[PDB]
Amino acid sequence: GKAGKGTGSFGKRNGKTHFLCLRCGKRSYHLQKKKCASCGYPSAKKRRFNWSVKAKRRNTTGTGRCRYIKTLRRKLKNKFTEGSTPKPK
Amino acid sequence: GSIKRFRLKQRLGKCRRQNRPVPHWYRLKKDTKIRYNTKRRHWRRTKLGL
Amino acid sequence: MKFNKQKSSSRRKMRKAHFTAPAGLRRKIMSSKLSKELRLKYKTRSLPVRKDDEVLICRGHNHGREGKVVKINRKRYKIYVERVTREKVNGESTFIGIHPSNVVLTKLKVDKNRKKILDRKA
Amino acid sequence: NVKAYELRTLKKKELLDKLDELKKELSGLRISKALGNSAKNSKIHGVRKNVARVLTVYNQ
RNA sequence: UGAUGUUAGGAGGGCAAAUCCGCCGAAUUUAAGCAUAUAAUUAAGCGGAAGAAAAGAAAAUAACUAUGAUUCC
RNA sequence: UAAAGCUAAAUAUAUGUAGGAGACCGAUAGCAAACAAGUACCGUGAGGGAAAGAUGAAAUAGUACUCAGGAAUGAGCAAUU
RNA sequence: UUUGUGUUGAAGCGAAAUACGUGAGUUUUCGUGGAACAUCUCCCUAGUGCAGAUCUUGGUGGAAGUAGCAACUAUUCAAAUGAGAACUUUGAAGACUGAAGUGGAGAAGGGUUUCUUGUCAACUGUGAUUGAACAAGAGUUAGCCGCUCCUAAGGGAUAGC
RNA sequence: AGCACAGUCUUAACGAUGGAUGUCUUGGUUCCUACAGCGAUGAAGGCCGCAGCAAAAUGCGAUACGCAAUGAAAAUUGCAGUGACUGAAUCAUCAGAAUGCUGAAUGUAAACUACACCAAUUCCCUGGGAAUAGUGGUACUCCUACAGAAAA
Ligand SMILES: [Mg+2]
Ligand SMILES: [Mg+2]
Ligand SMILES: [Mg+2]
Ligand SMILES: [Mg+2]
Ligand SMILES: [Mg+2]
Ligand SMILES: [Mg+2]
Ligand SMILES: [Mg+2]
Ligand SMILES: [Mg+2]
Ligand SMILES: [Mg+2]
Ligand SMILES: [Mg+2]
Ligand SMILES: [Mg+2]
Ligand SMILES: [Mg+2]
Ligand SMILES: [Mg+2]
Ligand SMILES: [Mg+2]
Ligand SMILES: [Mg+2]
Ligand SMILES: [Mg+2]
Ligand SMILES: [Mg+2]
Ligand SMILES: [Mg+2]
Ligand SMILES: [Mg+2]
Ligand SMILES: [Mg+2]
Ligand SMILES: [Mg+2]
Ligand SMILES: [Mg+2]
Ligand SMILES: [Mg+2]
Ligand SMILES: [Mg+2]
Ligand SMILES: [Mg+2]
Ligand SMILES: [Mg+2]
Ligand SMILES: [Mg+2]
Ligand SMILES: [Mg+2]
Ligand SMILES: [Mg+2]
Ligand SMILES: [Mg+2]
Ligand SMILES: [Mg+2]
Ligand SMILES: [Mg+2]
Ligand SMILES: [Mg+2]
Ligand SMILES: [Mg+2]
Ligand SMILES: [Mg+2]
Ligand SMILES: [Mg+2]
Ligand SMILES: [Mg+2]
Ligand SMILES: [Zn+2]
Repeated sequence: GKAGKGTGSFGKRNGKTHFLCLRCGKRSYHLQKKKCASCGYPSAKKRRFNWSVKAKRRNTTGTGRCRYIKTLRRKLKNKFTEGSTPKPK
Repeated sequence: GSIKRFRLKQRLGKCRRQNRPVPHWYRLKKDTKIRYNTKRRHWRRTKLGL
Repeated sequence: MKFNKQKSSSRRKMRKAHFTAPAGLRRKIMSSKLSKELRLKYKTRSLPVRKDDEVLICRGHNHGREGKVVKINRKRYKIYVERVTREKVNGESTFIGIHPSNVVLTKLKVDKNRKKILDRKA
Repeated sequence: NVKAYELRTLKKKELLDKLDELKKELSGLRISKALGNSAKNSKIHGVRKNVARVLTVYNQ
């Protein structure tokens, strides 16, 4: 008709399928299934597959801040006793 | 919309804040080269994607 | 290096180390040669140049002129002498930057810190 | 401007009193900056560092 | 003997994978066509560890004048 | 001499981190990325994914002054090198 | 490996030569350029020689000052501002929408486009002093309006299997 | 003061447009050597904040482009400021202290800064004196003790 399968029916196209996702922040949380299409939030695991090398490296260990792990290096060659302190003066 | 949630409105405020130009005195520094912010957004042209 | 394999002789690596040196290491790089008279009084051959020392210019367009160092700029790798000046196109006056390795120093300003250095350097 | 070594001999009560007066001074400076009186906008840095030092001594 | 207990003291859960352990499991392709065969005890899928893992002290070879736990070249 | 159990070395390492090196590439090449690069941007979504290096020894030399012009800009007997 | 050129100007590039060679090519002059360049004495080595592949990436033409800048009835006189007004503002005319309105108020979607002041490099497919463009500051006040509570078509879980 | 027809095509000299060529390189690539996991004592990842004037990247966490301590050791800057005649201005090291909301996420929920139950909680002097609706605990499975109750 007048809202045919091209320009006409694109005008009816409000509404949302996805929104922001808790646990990964992407606009990939199906609001009606209640499940993330990227990280799979409601379940305990992470949802990554071996047929996508490119995707697998956009969200790996070294792509973030590494808040706690980065302070844990170079202890292996200082090897101080916990609670110690350098000599005063 | 006029009806909003708390988090979404905070995100809108944050995205409005980041749409400002570089400070002028920062240009008078040495060791600096940044003339203008390469990430600038206009409301009618690029959608936030929310 | 020449005979120890645990340090590099690569142009890339140590040309990178020169231009990103931490500010503490830059003062050892900015060192000048001692005059003959100061080389008998002290056993040392060269020292890091400090503010209130006195110098003689040995290379460049301003060779032969003497004066006192008034400022040190560790980020540009240059020093400034008291009566070696310049005119900008405005007419405002500035200093000409001299590289410390183009200079021999003829008089020190000693204090507690340099004493303990000149003692060990003997 | 305070130094940590001059604080180690104080008691807890007066350490807290010093923290309180530092906080009052910082609040006054912020209030003054809120109005267009930028005469003393450079003093905030020192007061912030002093607060940090006092809290460090108290917590240790 | 099951159950109950916000009783005291403790453990498991998620991330990461180049090398390692266990399961599950194709077709493209080659045969100048194609069905067994090949691709391959492979790719994709699901679980479990370490600075290595797995294997390992004969219900083993030989047929000699006899050798002698496992691994690798 | 089966149907129970433990055990180091010689072996491997397209991951992470640190060090050294080559008859290797030289900005359409070499990793997608020599630069605020898995960034800008596109897709409802799973995903897709660039372009972009070089003044001079020194700008602690980045263009002062005059004339014309609303300005932009142009010219000079004027000016840094 | 041998033995050579360069701030008294290298490589590169433009125009050339009473020059050499059957030829691919060597060699030299003048100009620009401002820091590196050869080896033919003999050997080694390879991502080693382009006119085409509706080849790949980038740049540029004739067509050409050409096709075109036609829905929505319609404009005119005077004044202000300004470097500059057919399309900024004021007054006077002639007209339209005609309550099933380019009138009022909400939802989905957008996210500061809202307001006041300033202002024109680019944009506003003609002009532009206008603007939803650009810049600097502001603006959203609830016991009674809503969510929040109930249950629906339905979704996710527990025990067991 | 005077004299070349116009267009089209060809060749020189000087320019416009464009970014090849040569020179450069704090970047890639491959090989060799050494070492090796993190997490309920809350990880990897995500969000939100922090500077006198402060968008991105980098760094940090209500002590927030940095505190304390140790080694050097006068400057650091656009302006304003801050520093010695060496726990101070800056660089490095990094063992003490501190480390927002989340996330396996674990009181119940989640396009909510929504809603429970239990214990009121935290300081200062040396038993007093104060402050605060603020703090902590509560998932499931399993092991060793323990506790009482029940059947037999
Ligand atoms: Mg269709
Ligand atoms: Mg739907
Ligand atoms: Mg909405
Ligand atoms: Mg639109
Ligand atoms: Mg066949
Ligand atoms: Mg065939
Ligand atoms: Mg066939
Ligand atoms: Mg596999
Ligand atoms: Mg596991
Ligand atoms: Mg073993
Ligand atoms: Mg056995
Ligand atoms: Mg075993
Ligand atoms: Mg290399
Ligand atoms: Mg490239
Ligand atoms: Mg050559
Ligand atoms: Mg040169
Ligand atoms: Mg080729
Ligand atoms: Mg060609
Ligand atoms: Mg026409
Ligand atoms: Mg118009
Ligand atoms: Mg009508
Ligand atoms: Mg009418
Ligand atoms: Mg009608
Ligand atoms: Mg408006
Ligand atoms: Mg306006
Ligand atoms: Mg126009
Ligand atoms: Mg705007
Ligand atoms: Mg009501
Ligand atoms: Mg129901
Ligand atoms: Mg003619
Ligand atoms: Mg492990
Ligand atoms: Mg956070
Ligand atoms: Mg001390
Ligand atoms: Mg110190
Ligand atoms: Mg919870
Ligand atoms: Mg709800
Ligand atoms: Mg379970
Ligand atoms: Zn997600």
